[PDB]
Amino acid sequence: QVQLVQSGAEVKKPGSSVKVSCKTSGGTFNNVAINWVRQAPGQGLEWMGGIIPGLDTPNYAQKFQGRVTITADKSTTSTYLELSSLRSDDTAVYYCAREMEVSGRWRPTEAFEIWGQGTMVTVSSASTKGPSVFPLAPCSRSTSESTAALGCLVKDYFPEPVTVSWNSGALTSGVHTFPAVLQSSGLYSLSSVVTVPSSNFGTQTYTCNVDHKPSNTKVDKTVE
Amino acid sequence: ETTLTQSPGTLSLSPGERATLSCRASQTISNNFVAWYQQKPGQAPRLLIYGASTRATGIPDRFSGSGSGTDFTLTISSLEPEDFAVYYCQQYGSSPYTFGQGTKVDIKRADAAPTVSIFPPSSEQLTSGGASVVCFLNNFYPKDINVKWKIDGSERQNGVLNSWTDQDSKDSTYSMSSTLTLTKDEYERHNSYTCEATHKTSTSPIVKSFNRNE
Amino acid sequence: IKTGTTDIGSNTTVKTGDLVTYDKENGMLKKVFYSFIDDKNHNKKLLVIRTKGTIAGQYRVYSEEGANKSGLAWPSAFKVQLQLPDNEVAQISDYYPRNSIDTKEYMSTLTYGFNGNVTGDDTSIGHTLKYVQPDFKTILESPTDKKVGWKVIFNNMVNQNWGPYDRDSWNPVYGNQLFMKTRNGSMKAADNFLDPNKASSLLSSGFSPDFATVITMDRKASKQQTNIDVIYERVRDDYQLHWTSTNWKGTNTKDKWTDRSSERYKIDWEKEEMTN
Repeated sequence: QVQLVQSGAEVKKPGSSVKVSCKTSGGTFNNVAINWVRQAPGQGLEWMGGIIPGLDTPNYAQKFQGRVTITADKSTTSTYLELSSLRSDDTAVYYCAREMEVSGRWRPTEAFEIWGQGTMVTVSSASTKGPSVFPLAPCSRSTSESTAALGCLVKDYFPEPVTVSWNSGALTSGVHTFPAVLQSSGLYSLSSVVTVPSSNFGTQTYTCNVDHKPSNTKVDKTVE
Repeated sequence: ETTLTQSPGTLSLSPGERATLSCRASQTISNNFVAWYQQKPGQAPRLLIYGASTRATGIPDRFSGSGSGTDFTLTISSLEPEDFAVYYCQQYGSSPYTFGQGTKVDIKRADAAPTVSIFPPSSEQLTSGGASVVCFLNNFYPKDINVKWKIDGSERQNGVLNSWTDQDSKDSTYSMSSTLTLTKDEYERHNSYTCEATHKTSTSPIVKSFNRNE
Repeated sequence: IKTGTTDIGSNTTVKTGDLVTYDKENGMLKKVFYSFIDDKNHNKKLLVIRTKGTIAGQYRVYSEEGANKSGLAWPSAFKVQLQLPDNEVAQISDYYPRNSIDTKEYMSTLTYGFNGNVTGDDTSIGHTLKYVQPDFKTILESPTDKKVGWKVIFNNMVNQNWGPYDRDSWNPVYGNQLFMKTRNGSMKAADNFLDPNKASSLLSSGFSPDFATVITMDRKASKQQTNIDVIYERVRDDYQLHWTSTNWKGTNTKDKWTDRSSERYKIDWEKEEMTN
């Protein structure tokens, strides 16, 4: 039951500095190396640095040019990953990952065996904002004899998340609420579409209920 | 760096079948130290194999590592429902401890063409001075698909945001959304707005279109 | 929980036991064996504390500052030390090893010479001390009746048929060369360290002491409680290679990292037992 438990998610203004922590739960601590690996949304993994607590010898990835700086602490049995001058392109998940504790290790690290939950750092020059919901419909009004689809467009909100739902939960099947996705503008923007039948159109109006707890907001946009 | 590069991209197979993921390095990774991790959506990654061949504690014999020089290869003996995820090779000998780009395995159904739907900007958004044209490509397989936007016939590449869903738990298809975001002025500059989906199922693009002035 | 006994014979009775603790956080297995002696003829009680067990060496190349610098951490010392408190009436009678020494392997047989006596031999039934220490010395730390202790520090060492090299070794071109695998070999700094295969096993696997302190307390003594601190530690050095221009050049930093692992054991002289 040796285990790692990292700090809470955060959102940082670009130019500032973040530092996530990672505490070792069960098992030993001192000469076993903790690494930090980071993952952008839907992306590869990236090693940043490690630390061997006992020696307190940090091992840094040279590309980063010392923005990344890592430390250990016995009182807390934890490591810290500090990162300076944050940017839009840093927004990522930040895992600490303890090495595999092998018998004769004489190298730094080796094979990241147990990982934490990850911490979400989301650097954006933006404060808490509720969405703008705009409707998605075609301008043919009836085509293909069989069926067509309509939907919502939750836009320019911050931070994540936002729970979209249809007819106050009266319409599950044939729904596709898409992944969040940031914007270069530094706000989130997703679309939730829904497909319904054609003879089953002009009979029931469809209201999507976008919900966004960070701004203390709910929106009910109706479509046809 | 010592850059690994995995292959293939996706791995569309069914359970019972064996899947062999490959991973190739810039230079020798030594041979000591090459790991394979399996990451599932939302979760952290999970150590499967290490060193090169020997597998981490608790991993079933199903999973199997091997290789030499600059070519290493993970083999799933007999794919099991839970094994469908992303797989990442890495070398952990030389700093920086580089990771592969990742090879996804993917439960295989019958090939399915996309159902395209196009949507003009809302009046609400247009009042704000923005103009997003949205295109849903719904219920297709396999996952890779190409969306091409055309404004008055010419391809437009900037301002496009794409988003795939995860594989459907019922029908094993994928759906993706493509959002072309313009300024209202840029949107009013042109008339014909087209979205063209090219998928494995046909070399013929699947197309939807509308004209702003209608 | 029992405190086991033999006896030899109508003079004495050897109440013997063992007290282990595994300090996982310092990479040390302390094994502390004890033997009480009850020679009715002699006026005092003898306790012989045998401090066995293993300290792991913890040789490690620990970081890479690009492909031209890299640091190695290596064990340049081990100690074990016994020490009674200032006020206490018990005294350190005897101890083994008794002098400082080089010899690869120490070895002696301790026996009880029926006179409150316990003497050692290097060539009447009792157990024998032995411990190996290739590439190291053993230095007796300045003992008195209150405190005794050994430090087996690094002596010197050959390196791939060149050498020998010590901690204070120096060459103007190449610096200190203790664990320098190659001299002008183009490669990653971190890869140019000497494999632990090719140096002393005390550096990798580690040291495993077999020392013996013996303490006397009088039967007439007015206070039969007796506390004692037994401290195993490990001094480690810092050895960085770095490319210069034409060649490599290593350099040692003495005593960077220490690992004092202190325990304190209680001794019931009446009931003749010992426990942490």
